[PDB]
Amino acid sequence: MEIVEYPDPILRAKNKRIDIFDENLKNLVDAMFDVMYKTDQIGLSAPQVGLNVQLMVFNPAGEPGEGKEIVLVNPKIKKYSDKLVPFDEGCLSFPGIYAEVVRPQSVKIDARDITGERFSISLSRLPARIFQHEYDHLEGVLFFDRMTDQVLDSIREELEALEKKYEEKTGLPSPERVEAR
Ligand SMILES: [Zn+2]
Ligand SMILES: [Zn+2]
Ligand SMILES: [Zn+2]
Ligand SMILES: [Zn+2]
Ligand SMILES: [Zn+2]
Ligand SMILES: [Zn+2]
Repeated sequence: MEIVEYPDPILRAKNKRIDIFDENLKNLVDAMFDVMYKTDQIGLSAPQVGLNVQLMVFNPAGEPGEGKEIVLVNPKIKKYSDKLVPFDEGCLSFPGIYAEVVRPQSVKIDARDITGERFSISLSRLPARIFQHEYDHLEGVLFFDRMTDQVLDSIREELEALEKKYEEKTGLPSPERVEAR
């Protein structure tokens, strides 16, 4: 298993809905969770680990045996709150890169469980924050897309280094460039 980093093209690709809720969705949830736990994370999307589909493992507690293990197959945020707030956000795709981002405080979500049953849920504080961050992933959106132009200008060299890293490691031109912004 591996975490895909920017600027890898799977992180921006279209993520396919899931339909076969079977032994293999489960296995995949399991292994996505353990990655989430191995990287001290509170949530983690399928594109991040190389697969381009509509899947999220989550636990608000962000900790082994604390909170609840929730899976969100095909999530869709049905409500974002008017109040929004700052936070020094980070991402497993941009290691070491942290900058400020504004996202709505609380969110209303629908999704399907590991059995494919349809539930709802609301969140606030850090869990709605980590949930929005992983939700953008499912949508080919990376958190700097959500940064003002001054905040982004602050991490610009750290992104170009990643870009450069992907070019060196794959022999291909970077699929996208933060200069484009
Ligand atoms: Zn591996
Ligand atoms: Zn396991
Ligand atoms: Zn922790
Ligand atoms: Zn993540
Ligand atoms: Zn991320
Ligand atoms: Zn440049």
